[PDB]
Amino acid sequence: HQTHAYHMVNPSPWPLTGALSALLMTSGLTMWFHFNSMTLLMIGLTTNMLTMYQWWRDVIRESTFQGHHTPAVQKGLRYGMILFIISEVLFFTGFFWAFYHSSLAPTPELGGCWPPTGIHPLNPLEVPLLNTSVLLASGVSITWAHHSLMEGDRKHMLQALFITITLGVYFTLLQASEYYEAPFTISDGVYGSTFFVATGFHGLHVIIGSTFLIVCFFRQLKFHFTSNHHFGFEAAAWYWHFVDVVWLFLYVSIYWWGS
Amino acid sequence: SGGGVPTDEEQATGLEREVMLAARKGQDPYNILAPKATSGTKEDPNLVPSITNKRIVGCICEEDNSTVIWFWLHKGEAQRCPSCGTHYKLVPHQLA
Amino acid sequence: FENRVAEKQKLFQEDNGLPVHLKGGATDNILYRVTMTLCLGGTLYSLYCLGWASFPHK
Amino acid sequence: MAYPMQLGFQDATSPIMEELLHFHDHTLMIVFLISSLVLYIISLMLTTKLTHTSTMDAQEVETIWTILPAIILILIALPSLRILYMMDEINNPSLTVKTMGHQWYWSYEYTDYEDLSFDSYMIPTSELKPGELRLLEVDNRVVLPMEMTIRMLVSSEDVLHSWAVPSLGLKTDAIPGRLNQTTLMSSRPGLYYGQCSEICGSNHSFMPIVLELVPLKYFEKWSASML
Amino acid sequence: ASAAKGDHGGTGARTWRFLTFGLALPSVALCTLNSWLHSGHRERPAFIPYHHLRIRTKPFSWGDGNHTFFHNPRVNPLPTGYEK
Amino acid sequence: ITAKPAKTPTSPKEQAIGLSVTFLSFLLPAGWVLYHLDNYKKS
Amino acid sequence: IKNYQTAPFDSRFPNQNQTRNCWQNYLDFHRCEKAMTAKGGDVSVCEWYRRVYKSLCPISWVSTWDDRRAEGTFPGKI
Amino acid sequence: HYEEGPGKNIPFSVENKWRLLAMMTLFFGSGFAAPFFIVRHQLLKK
Amino acid sequence: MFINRWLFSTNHKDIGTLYLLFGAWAGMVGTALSLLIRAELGQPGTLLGDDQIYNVVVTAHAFVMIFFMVMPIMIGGFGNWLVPLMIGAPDMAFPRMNNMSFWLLPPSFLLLLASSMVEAGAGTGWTVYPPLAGNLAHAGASVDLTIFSLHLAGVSSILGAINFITTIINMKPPAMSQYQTPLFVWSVMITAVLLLLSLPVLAAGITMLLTDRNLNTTFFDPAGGGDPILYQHLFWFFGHPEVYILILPGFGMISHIVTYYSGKKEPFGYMGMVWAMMSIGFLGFIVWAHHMFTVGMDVDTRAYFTSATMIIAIPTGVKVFSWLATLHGGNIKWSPAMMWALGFIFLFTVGGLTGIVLANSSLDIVLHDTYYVVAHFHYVLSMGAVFAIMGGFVHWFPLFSGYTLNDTWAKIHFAIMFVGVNMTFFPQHFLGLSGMPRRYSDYPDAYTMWNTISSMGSFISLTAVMLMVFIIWEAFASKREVLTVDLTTTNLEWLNGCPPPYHTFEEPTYVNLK
Ligand SMILES: CCCCCCCCCCCCCCCCCC(=O)OCC(COC(=O)CCCCCCCCCCCCCCCCC)OC(=O)CCCCCCCCCCCCCCCCC
Ligand code: HEA
Ligand code: HEA
Ligand SMILES: CCCCC/C=C\C/C=C\C/C=C\C/C=C\CCCC(=O)O[C@H](COC(=O)CCCCCCCCCCCCCCCCC)COP(=O)(O)OCCN
Ligand SMILES: CCCCC/C=C\C/C=C\C/C=C\C/C=C\CCCC(=O)O[C@H](COC(=O)CCCCCCCCCCCCCCCCC)COP(=O)(O)OCCN
Ligand SMILES: CCCCCC/C=C\CCCCCCCCCC(=O)O[C@H](COC(=O)CCCCCCCCCCCCCCC)COP(=O)(O)OC[C@@H](O)CO
Ligand SMILES: CCCCCC/C=C\CCCCCCCCCC(=O)O[C@H](COC(=O)CCCCCCCCCCCCCCC)COP(=O)(O)OC[C@@H](O)CO
Ligand SMILES: CCCCCC/C=C\CCCCCCCCCC(=O)O[C@H](COC(=O)CCCCCCCCCCCCCCC)COP(=O)(O)OC[C@@H](O)CO
Ligand SMILES: CCCCCCCCCCO[C@@H]1O[C@H](CO)[C@@H](O[C@H]2O[C@H](CO)[C@@H](O)[C@H](O)[C@H]2O)[C@H](O)[C@H]1O
Ligand SMILES: CCCCCCCCCCO[C@@H]1O[C@H](CO)[C@@H](O[C@H]2O[C@H](CO)[C@@H](O)[C@H](O)[C@H]2O)[C@H](O)[C@H]1O
Ligand SMILES: C[C@H](CCC(=O)O)[C@H]1CC[C@H]2[C@@H]3[C@H](O)C[C@@H]4C[C@H](O)CC[C@]4(C)[C@H]3C[C@H](O)[C@]12C
Ligand SMILES: C[C@H](CCC(=O)O)[C@H]1CC[C@H]2[C@@H]3[C@H](O)C[C@@H]4C[C@H](O)CC[C@]4(C)[C@H]3C[C@H](O)[C@]12C
Ligand SMILES: C[C@H](CCC(=O)O)[C@H]1CC[C@H]2[C@@H]3[C@H](O)C[C@@H]4C[C@H](O)CC[C@]4(C)[C@H]3C[C@H](O)[C@]12C
Ligand SMILES: C[C@H](CCC(=O)O)[C@H]1CC[C@H]2[C@@H]3[C@H](O)C[C@@H]4C[C@H](O)CC[C@]4(C)[C@H]3C[C@H](O)[C@]12C
Ligand code: CUA
Ligand SMILES: [Cu+2]
Ligand SMILES: [Mg+2]
Ligand code: NA
Ligand SMILES: [O-]
Ligand SMILES: [O]
Ligand SMILES: [Zn+2]
Repeated sequence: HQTHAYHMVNPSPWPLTGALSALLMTSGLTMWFHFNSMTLLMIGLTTNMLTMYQWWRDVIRESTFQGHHTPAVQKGLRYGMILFIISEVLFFTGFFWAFYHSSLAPTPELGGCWPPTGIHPLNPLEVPLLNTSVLLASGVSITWAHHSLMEGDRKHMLQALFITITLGVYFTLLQASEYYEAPFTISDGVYGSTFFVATGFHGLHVIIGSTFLIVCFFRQLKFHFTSNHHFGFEAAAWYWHFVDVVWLFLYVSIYWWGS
Repeated sequence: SGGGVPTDEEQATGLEREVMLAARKGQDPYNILAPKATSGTKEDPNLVPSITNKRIVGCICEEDNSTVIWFWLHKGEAQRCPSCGTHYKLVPHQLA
Repeated sequence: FENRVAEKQKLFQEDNGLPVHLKGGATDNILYRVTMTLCLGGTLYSLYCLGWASFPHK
Repeated sequence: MAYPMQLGFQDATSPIMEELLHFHDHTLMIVFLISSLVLYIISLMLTTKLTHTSTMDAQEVETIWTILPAIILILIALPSLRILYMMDEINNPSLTVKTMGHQWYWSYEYTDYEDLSFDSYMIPTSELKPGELRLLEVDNRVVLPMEMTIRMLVSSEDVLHSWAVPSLGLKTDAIPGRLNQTTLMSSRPGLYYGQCSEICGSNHSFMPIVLELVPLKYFEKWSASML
Repeated sequence: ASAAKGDHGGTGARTWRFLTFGLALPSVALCTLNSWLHSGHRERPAFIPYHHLRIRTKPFSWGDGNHTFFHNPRVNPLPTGYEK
Repeated sequence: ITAKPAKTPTSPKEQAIGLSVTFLSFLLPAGWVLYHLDNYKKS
Repeated sequence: IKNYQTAPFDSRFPNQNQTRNCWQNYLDFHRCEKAMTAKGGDVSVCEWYRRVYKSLCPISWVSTWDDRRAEGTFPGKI
Repeated sequence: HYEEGPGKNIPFSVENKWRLLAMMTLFFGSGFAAPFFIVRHQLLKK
Repeated sequence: MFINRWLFSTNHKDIGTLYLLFGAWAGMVGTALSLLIRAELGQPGTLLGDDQIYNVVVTAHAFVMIFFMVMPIMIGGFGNWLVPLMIGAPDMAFPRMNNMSFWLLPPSFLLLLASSMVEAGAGTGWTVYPPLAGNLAHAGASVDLTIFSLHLAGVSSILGAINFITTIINMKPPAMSQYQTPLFVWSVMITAVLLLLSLPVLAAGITMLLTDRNLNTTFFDPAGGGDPILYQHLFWFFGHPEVYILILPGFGMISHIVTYYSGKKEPFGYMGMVWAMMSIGFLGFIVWAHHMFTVGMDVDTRAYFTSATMIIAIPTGVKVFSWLATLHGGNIKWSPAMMWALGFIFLFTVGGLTGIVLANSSLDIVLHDTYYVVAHFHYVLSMGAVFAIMGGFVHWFPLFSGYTLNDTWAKIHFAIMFVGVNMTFFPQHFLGLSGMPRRYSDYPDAYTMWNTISSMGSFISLTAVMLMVFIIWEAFASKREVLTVDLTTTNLEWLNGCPPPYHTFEEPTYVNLK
């Protein structure tokens, strides 16, 4: 019998099926980009979701139902999640670097100016400003959600969390809308490239964060979270603030200054 | 304010519950805390709980030493650190 | 909704020597064998596609 | 050029490459000082039966072997940086030539007065005339006046290349959409060989550079003969 | 700064709900007002066939290979100018 | 470090066999490919 | 104001990257040539810019920038 | 429970030294051979 | 059982064992690619064909040796095996995620191998610079397969890094401070921090390269207002930290080996060795443009990057002197491992000193993209990283296996390899000053002699690689079981026997707070 507080995890097939699903998604993109075919990509996407679903299912089984998340285990998960966010900060930094590289030194081929000749930028005081207010508002509502949980208030937690998710979804539809209305494309040179790749990665992150809050919502409905033990929700909240802060830097850098 | 959110007291299970109960009775069966040292003499040895006949002891002989001295402590007479000579005695078991 | 968390604690702490990914019954086993089948199938398929692309076609 | 069993740099053809030779000698002297000192001290530590396996106290000797190295790096940095800023110095050149890298050959443009330009390809090994150097000879050499400051501008029209002439102490990368400047000053006439110094596809090994440095008068008539 | 508001008496759930409904969502409401009140089909920009735009080094691996993924014909010309 | 004697000792003759098989497993395939290089190029 | 051998040192462009030096003098020429035709004047005031741009700019760049002016796709403000 | 001790904490058997020689041969051998076959394959297309 | 044990592992020792097997195999692939390089250059003329198939081989050689041999053995292998045993931890913080780190690598390798099978392969160099790496000069799937291989390996190492940092911070004995962990553990925690901050910038860069090749972005295409130089910044911002990543776990192993075979209880100047590794980690993030001294940057930038690059010698120097001070008054055991460690100390110093020559932007003009640079980095990699790996491997093989190597054979192996790697790389300094470029399938006639000696050196190294496979076989065929280990009071990893049981520290260590 063990006299430490750490979790010895049952042998699991999900690491292997995640690794193999990574192969199927990267093969699949290669088959898509070059041999115009999506089959392999479709299978890899499917095995990826089935893996994410069963892996995180077991984590809930291990924590809520089997009680393996001692305070020691919980300290580890906090560190793991801060470290993952930090790695995502450095990822976005490459896209900010690329943008600042191009915009502070516009080449002759653009007309030696920013924005480039021929580019009609969005107004930052229109939908960009609305997007900004939707996300900042959602940071207030998720904070209310957190304090409600800590004070033991099920109804207000769910209400605040619901508002948070609605605002996340609103931001996504407004951004889809802006993408479609926009008079430049990803192919409109380095302005289009920096714009759609930076904002598009961020948008993907809004969707991942929204999904995570929705998982949190259904878990709260089923009384998984105690007033003291709810790390799944803390992680979702930290991730959401990250998505918020990244939007502010995008708004200031790309929408306001680089227009 | 409504309620509806369970407490740890109500809903904590397995080892989380065990660690939580044991904590309230000022006890540390899962070695979450640093044990406090005695004078470590023959008559006042460091008492080393173990659920078996032997347990690895690490002795930080002087504060701020960067090197821990490692040895197996067995059931029986008090043993000494090979380096500073402080005394350790294996006491029992039970824990869980 | 109702707090059935205690029901699930009982079920997932049963001492039946099943690993956590199989411990919720027949469905766990179905979902597992489907996942593992799509993975092994998709892998054989990707090696075949790789073989096909290693040779030119006129 | 390089000759068989060469150990060190090609003999200098410019003041800069001369100044680099002397700096390398300085640096290498120190490299020998340090590598030999470490080898001696190793054999020192391994050649005695005498032991002392108890704790040793660190903060006295830790001082020596932080501070000495620092002074040595200043002794290298000073000359290094003098030379660096001297290679960028305000030039006042008499001629501006452009080289444009391509897969796999160099083109050269002298466009101060006339639109003179030409392609420069490696002589194949099968077409070499006795005494001509495998992989080094071009069909159309880069003729330039000796003892004159020249502005060389380097770009490419496809992938990266790099325009190098070791003898004159020159390497400037050829990047499409960019104009990189270096300055060229031969102290002597002759032929001076370089090779493409950036991986650029199938024939990266087979697109070399030959300078022909001659007096201004001969340069003038060559230019005219070449339109 | 300290914003300009007032509170800091206690940062508990009531205070954060007060900010959600009293400030956060009202801001969303104003910015939604200002937005759907400044946009109504923006006069489509003239097509000059600039070479640093409508880049096509390789066909897209969807459609006819010449259309971006959120192609809007009202505002996005192909390299050969606008369609219908 | 101290050890028991070999439980299944490896005689000189047995090492000679094992070293030979080890070397030939590296050299024979490489050698085949390298030996036939020109038959490939003439294509 | 001549005896031109080649484009002199320009303190605006003191570093190894000379791309902008080629570009500025090419705009500077075609801007001057435009203003001296639009105000009926002497086009050869613009002559220095032409000498410096012809000296520094690759032929292929000048070719391309010229065809684009003709075509009305030139991105620089003239 | 999994088996403990020398020759037991490895995914390959060391029970018979000649069967082991045969495995190690295919293993290290397949790895060293691969680049030579890749180079042969590139020469036989182009 | 096999499947549960070996495909579904949550055990740090078994995952460690998977990493060592993968690394060893990859190492065979890399050795063969390195003989093809030297076969081509062993006499004047053409062996294979154009620089394209040559540079496919040269590119694969670097990717295999760096991502599939050195990083899996040192971080995945030694790191998973030893870090828990040295801090008295029952396993890693995230043992299931730890398994995925391992299983991402064979797919990663399959994609890189696939890249050399399809089309003309990726003859880009391991830097994969556009435009040569772009969709004209490298049309088709080879470069895309290479980008995707690098993605899977970057994810593997990022997940591994989060695991190691969390384990070393969160899972020590409660009384144990960070300043009471052994130097190997320090070395892995700092490597993990560099991986976490460096690899995501690579991922961004090669993603932007993927979109330029397939979604008509122009990040790096001047046609669209892009800049090939931007790719170089992003790549080297990762690329220089990557070489410190490759050597830090080796610095750690060397500290342990030199301490052990001197019969010292601890290395000289422990806190100075921690200070030096943190200083090397930090300085290695602010020097990247010393890889870009010929691209046309401002002289004042070139002066900064020269000066900043040189300061790294100071902390590195503290480590070298501390190793020699640990030897001082030692009861020296002339073990195979000790020979590896001394070879490291001298040969890494030479490679570091040629690194300092290259730090000079003025001199780097003439030495850039020549064999001088190749000689520098093979001194620190073939005779630094690889020497630390061999030293660690023969030291700790009995811990992993329960069996001993034949020491006489191990010494014969070191002697052969020492001659081979020095005969291969020493002459390359001459080739470089004399101006022989990198990435050339063939060279002017004057360069013949040094290329012939170098190529001959590489065949001696092959004989050593072959002898090692035999040496490992002999140990498992003979079955000399370990009885007794010296100096276990200061080497916790040995204290559970050889090999340690599946579960170690089910009952944690006892350590008093005093
Ligand atoms: C030690 C290494 C590993 C041991 C294993 C064996 C292999 C290792 C070799 C190891 C034997 C070392 C021999 C020293 C090379 C002498 C060349 C020289 O004077 O170099 C001068 C220059 C420039 O040359 C010139 O511009 C003027 C040269 C004049 C030439 C005219 C006549 C030509 C004479 C014929 C020479 C034939 C070539 C023979 C050259 C040999 C070919 C293989 O070349 C260079 O920069 C090359 C320098 C490369 C930088 C590497 C750092 C080396 C330091 C560490 C070594 C340990 C030393 C510690 C203190 C000393 C104790 C060792
Ligand atoms: C483990 C791998 C490794 C390590 C540890 C290093 C260490 C160093 N490297 Fe190296 N390097 C590479 C791997 C490595 N490098 C690789 C792979 C490339 C090629 C990239 C490519 O493919 O293009 C490269 C390229 C490279 C370049 C680019 C050259 C060019 O492309 O033109 C430069 C320039 O500064 C450089 C410098 C240094 C410096 C200053 C150190 C320092 O860290 C060395 C410090 C050590 C010492 C100095 C010795 C110990 C110190 C003392 C004994 C103290 C006393 C000494 C003095 C006072 C001087 N390296
Ligand atoms: C760690 C990295 C690493 C290692 C070890 C090596 C090892 C070798 N390398 Fe390589 N090399 C590179 C990384 C490495 N190299 C890189 C990054 C480049 C630049 C690529 C580019 O320009 O794009 C390069 C370039 C390069 C060139 C220049 C190519 C050119 O410019 O055309 C040459 C030419 O000789 C060369 C040769 C060799 C040789 C003969 C060895 C021999 O020493 C090999 C001997 C074999 C070993 C050292 C392996 C032994 C160890 C094992 C098999 C592990 C076993 C482990 C266990 C059992 C646990 N290398
Ligand atoms: C271009 C311009 C350039 C200018 C550049 C100049 C400066 C940059 C700006 C800022 C940085 C300046 C200095 C930073 C240095 C140190 C600050 C030290 C503060 C500190 O450390 O204080 C601690 C933290 O303070 C805390 O968070 C704060 C606690 C606040 C309590 C009192 C606040 C009362 C103010 C009014 C309340 C407003 C209501 C807010 C709610 C509505 C929202 C609008 C004290 O914590 P404690 O005792 O545990 O409290 C517990 C009680 N609950
Ligand atoms: C609400 C916003 C969020 C949208 C999400 C839903 C569906 C879109 C699909 C994929 C988006 C996901 C990832 C982001 C990647 C690339 C940037 C794409 C951003 C985007 O969506 O931008 C669009 C371009 O999409 C295009 O063409 C490209 C279409 C997509 C092609 C698939 C790209 C896949 C390759 C990405 C590489 C993955 C590697 C990641 C590394 C992992 C970590 C190591 C813009 O539309 P447009 O018509 O050009 O201009 C508008 C004209 N009015
Ligand atoms: C981060 C917090 C600390 C503060 C950081 C401050 C340091 C650097 C950032 C600010 C520097 C901008 C200064 C701009 C002034 C000059 C404008 C300019 O133009 O610089 C340009 C480069 O800027 C560029 O992209 C710059 C792109 C940025 C590259 C640096 C990458 C660092 C990333 C790591 C940070 C991680 C921390 C995360 C923070 C939340 C290009 O150079 P030029 O030489 O002009 O090219 C033309 C030549 O022909 C002229 O000779
Ligand atoms: C076309 C669209 C494609 C999109 C594909 C991706 C889609 C969706 C991904 C959504 C993310 C969902 C993650 C949910 C994880 C649920 C498991 C969980 O949350 O587990 C919790 C622990 O957290 C833990 O392990 C921590 C779990 C951390 C997970 C966070 C990671 C987010 C990962 C995103 C990665 C992508 C990044 C972008 C790269 C391109 C359990 O502990 P507690 O909550 O304290 O409970 C215990 C109490 O009951 C006790 O009484
Ligand atoms: C097409 C382009 C290629 C794409 C390649 C994609 C690669 C792989 C896809 C398959 C991965 C999805 C499957 C889910 C992974 C779950 C990770 C996780 O959730 O791991 C958790 C810990 O990490 C933590 O907290 C925090 C860490 C959360 C990590 C997020 C996991 C997703 C991996 C994405 C990494 C992206 C990196 C971003 C920078 C590029 C749990 O630890 P375990 O060891 O499980 O158990 C511990 C037990 O005590 C719990 O009861
Ligand atoms: C790190 C995570 C990476 C995730 C990568 C996600 C994979 C990319 C998703 C691609 O999604 C598909 O894109 C196709 C684009 O090919 C769409 O159909 C396309 O196919 C038809 C013909 O090919 C056209 O007529 C349609 O207009 C066109 O939208 C298709 O509906 C859509 O599902
Ligand atoms: C860098 C790694 C390379 C290391 C050097 C390898 C040394 C060569 C040892 C093994 O090579 C064998 O040599 C034979 C040549 O002697 C080849 O047979 C070939 O040559 C014979 C005629 O000379 C014929 O009898 C055979 O049938 C014909 O296939 C055979 O295929 C090859 O395996
Ligand atoms: C069902 C549950 C009551 C507590 C319980 O389940 O026992 C209540 C409390 C909070 C409710 C939700 C929140 O009030 C947020 C939403 C409020 C809107 O009126 C729409 C429904 C809405 C999405 C609600 C759905 C559902 O009625 C919830 C989830
Ligand atoms: C446990 C083992 C996994 C084997 C592995 O990981 O290599 C099992 C799990 C599910 C099994 C698969 C499915 O249950 C059923 C499939 C149909 C046939 O029974 C054989 C192939 C088939 C595709 C199976 C192969 C293999 O027996 C699998 C993959
Ligand atoms: C004070 C600190 C740690 C002390 C401890 O708590 O053990 C020590 C560890 C290593 C020391 C440093 C290293 O010994 C290297 C340098 C040595 C010089 O003699 C002084 C500065 C120098 C930079 C030292 C300053 C300071 O004494 C450090 C940083
Ligand atoms: C290399 C990088 C630009 C990257 C890019 O062009 O995209 C630039 C951006 C900021 C620059 C630095 C800052 O301008 C501050 C310093 C200015 C000094 O004149 C040179 C060193 C100095 C430390 C610079 C070095 C280098 O040129 C940096 C780091
Ligand atoms: Cu041009 Cu190499
Ligand atoms: Cu570097
Ligand atoms: Mg280069
Ligand atoms: Na050759
Ligand atoms: O480097
Ligand atoms: O380096
Ligand atoms: Zn003691």
